[PDB]
Amino acid sequence: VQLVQSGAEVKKPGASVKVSCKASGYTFSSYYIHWVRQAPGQGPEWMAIINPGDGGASYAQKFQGRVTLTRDTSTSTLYMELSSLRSEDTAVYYCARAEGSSWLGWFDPWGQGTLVTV
Amino acid sequence: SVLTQPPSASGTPGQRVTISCSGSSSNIGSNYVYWYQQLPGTAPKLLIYRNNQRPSGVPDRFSGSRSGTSASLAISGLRSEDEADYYCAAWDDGLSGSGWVFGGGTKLT
Amino acid sequence: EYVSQPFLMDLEGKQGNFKNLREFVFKNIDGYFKIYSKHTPIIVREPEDL
Amino acid sequence: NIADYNYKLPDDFTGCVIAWNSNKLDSKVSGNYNYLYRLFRKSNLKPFER
Repeated sequence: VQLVQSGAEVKKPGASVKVSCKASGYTFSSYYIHWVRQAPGQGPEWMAIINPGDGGASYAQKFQGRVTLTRDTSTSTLYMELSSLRSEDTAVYYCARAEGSSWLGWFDPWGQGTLVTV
Repeated sequence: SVLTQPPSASGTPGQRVTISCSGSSSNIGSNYVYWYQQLPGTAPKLLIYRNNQRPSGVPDRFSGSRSGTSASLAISGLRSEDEADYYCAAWDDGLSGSGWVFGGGTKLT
Repeated sequence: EYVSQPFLMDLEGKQGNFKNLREFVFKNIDGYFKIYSKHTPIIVREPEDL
Repeated sequence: NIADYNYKLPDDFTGCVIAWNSNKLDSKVSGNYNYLYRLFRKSNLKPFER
């Protein structure tokens, strides 16, 4: 009934950084998953919305194609593999939960986030 | 569009001020708004649904409303514990991208 | 699907003294298929001769 | 081009068209591969086409 993140550190720019958080609690096939990035000293930017099961994905304009996400059901892991890291890509990621079979509405509580710096 | 927000929100303990997000057309007047408060050192927490009811339960000293293309939140009974950062989130539906856009940034003093 | 009342026929008949003439015009323009009809009884001209 | 192989209108059109945004209904995060159109046909378009 909670989500915890994974540990990481500083990486070289222009490389691939693996980020993940687990998922547990209620049933899995009928609850959408949100991920959102937040920069310190500013407002957060919305990252992605994911449908489990078939693993449907959608991405924003500023991150279309330059970021890759994967998902699974039995192991219940949610991966991104960041590439092309700038000084803009130093922020904290959060993985979330949605209403279920709908991407409009209130946001269920996030995790503890993952900080990434270059 | 961009969801302009005031840089800060002045206040003293024991009174009422309003914090507002001003947006463009088809961003606030079209879809609902979401108010968020970021306590330092903690994960952010939901505080309101669409501004007609309370999600689980909060004292009614905080009141949210919409006016045209803007949204407002009046807060009263200010404490030193509630000094935090306030954010607003909305579905944009703009040209070339329709993500969950956020506001700017304000500080409660 | 389309089901309506039938046309004005005559009960049974024979292979002689063709008293019935039926003339129709069929067309279709602008997505609309028009059917026009005319029926004529008691034509006493047996050997063809429209 | 939608008015090239699918539907354009009658040339002397009477009546009118109502359209509105339908992002909430006919869209999914996994994508809808159910609404499909035509890219190739031998000839040109003329009013009714289905």
